[PDB]
Amino acid sequence: AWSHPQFEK
Amino acid sequence: AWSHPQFEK
Amino acid sequence: AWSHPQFEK
Amino acid sequence: AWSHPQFEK
Amino acid sequence: AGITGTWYNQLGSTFIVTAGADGALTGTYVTARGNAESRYVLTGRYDSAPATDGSGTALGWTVAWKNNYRNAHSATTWSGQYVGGAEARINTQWLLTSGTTEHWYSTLVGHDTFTKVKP
Amino acid sequence: AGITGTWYNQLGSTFIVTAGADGALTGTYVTARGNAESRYVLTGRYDSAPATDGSGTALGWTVAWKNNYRNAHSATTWSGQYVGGAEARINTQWLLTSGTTEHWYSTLVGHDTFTKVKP
Amino acid sequence: AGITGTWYNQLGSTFIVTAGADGALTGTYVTARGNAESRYVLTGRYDSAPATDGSGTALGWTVAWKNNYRNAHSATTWSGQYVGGAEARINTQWLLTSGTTEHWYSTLVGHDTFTKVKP
Amino acid sequence: AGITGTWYNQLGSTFIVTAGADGALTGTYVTARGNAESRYVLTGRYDSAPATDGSGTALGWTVAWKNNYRNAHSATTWSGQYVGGAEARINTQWLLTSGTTEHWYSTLVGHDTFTKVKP
Repeated sequence: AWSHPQFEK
Repeated sequence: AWSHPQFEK
Repeated sequence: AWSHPQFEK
Repeated sequence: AWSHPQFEK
Repeated sequence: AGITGTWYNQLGSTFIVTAGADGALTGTYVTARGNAESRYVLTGRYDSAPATDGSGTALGWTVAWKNNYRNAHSATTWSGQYVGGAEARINTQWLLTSGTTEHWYSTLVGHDTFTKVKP
Repeated sequence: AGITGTWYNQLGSTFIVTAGADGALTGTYVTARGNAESRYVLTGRYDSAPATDGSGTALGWTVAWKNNYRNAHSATTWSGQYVGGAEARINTQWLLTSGTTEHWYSTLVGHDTFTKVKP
Repeated sequence: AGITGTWYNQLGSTFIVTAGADGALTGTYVTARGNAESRYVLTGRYDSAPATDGSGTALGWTVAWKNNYRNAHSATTWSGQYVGGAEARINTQWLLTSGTTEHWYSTLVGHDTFTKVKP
Repeated sequence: AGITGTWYNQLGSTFIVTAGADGALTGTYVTARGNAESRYVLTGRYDSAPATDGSGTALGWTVAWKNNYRNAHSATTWSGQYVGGAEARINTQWLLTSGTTEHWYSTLVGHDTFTKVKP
């Protein structure tokens, strides 16, 4: 999930 | 919450 | 739950 | 998480 | 999509949903008493192009617990996955937040499994 | 209602919502990269007649993570409470479900605090 | 208490617990592969004087997913309620947190129903 | 491990924990009133060999809300991650289950951030 849109930097 | 609509019998 | 120990002020 | 021990088959 | 239509949880509630071509979900949630005062608006979204290889189709919806009869000053969201086939199901987890009480102890969590046939 | 407008989480995401007189929420969620491919439809509901004595206004919304650029085969629901005043906030808990993986290990849970000013 | 003994979830996992007079839970959780490398320490607490009128007995426990064979750098907590009778069950919700990834997207949520007989 | 010692949430609660070499957590949780009747046993587990590259150390614990003064017929589990450094924190999500009410609406969810200094 680190690459999911919700968490994107 | 026992009387909340979501859980009503 | 407002009166539960976990949340007491 | 599909390979995590909790969910292993 | 396989989502449009009527679905039943294991507690006697119903919802009726239309899945739009664009990803929209619109419908009515009906609590287990099944009368006029038990009907509430629902709205949400779903993945309108799910993976063909994957297990299911992601979706979510909200009901605010106010209708023209009553107001429970709260809202529930269901987040989950539709799985098709002969025993189609929508597997969900839900969050019920009360508006009236302080936010940090305001939210119940649970789960619902919806089927096309009643329990 | 105090809800209509733009809100920022503590991670750099934005959403922009209109609260309808009827209880409808409609808008756009924009992830922290802030470009076209970062914009997603949101829809939800809120309590359009909250208790005058209570702490806040219950609401929820869904984003399905598909737009015309990309598809993460998943959906997030936020369930929470708007609190007005000089430091208005929307306090939420969220559930992110993936459509692709088996349902029992498919759902992340978290929280977001939205403010009217950026972090 | 009715809690001491062996319990099975609906996925093939087992745990074995002793409920102490003081409120302590101690035992072993065994994932569905059922071998040595599938056994993990569990510890928790329960209500050792539940309401006689109420539905069940509150309890919770933790497994950190490290044993002498492997380490998944994570921990799961189950929070729930034991219900006795002819079809005894422990109804739970769980949170699985990974230690390795950033905290805000680190936690899965789910549910398990434990019975005295296997699925 | 960096975990052993006293930690404070943002609401005025405290806990005091010892992290054993084996993965055990043992201690006392003290609610914000801070008196004798506010002290409860806690037990849990943590990853005693976390990834050196990763963000933190996975852990979880349980409090059953009974002590020799009172009984709230319930249990809370916290699942989370310790992060060290100059501003050490334990980031958690929690599940509070009541034993007395029917299981499907029995569980509150929330979050706590614990620090080494008081709020």
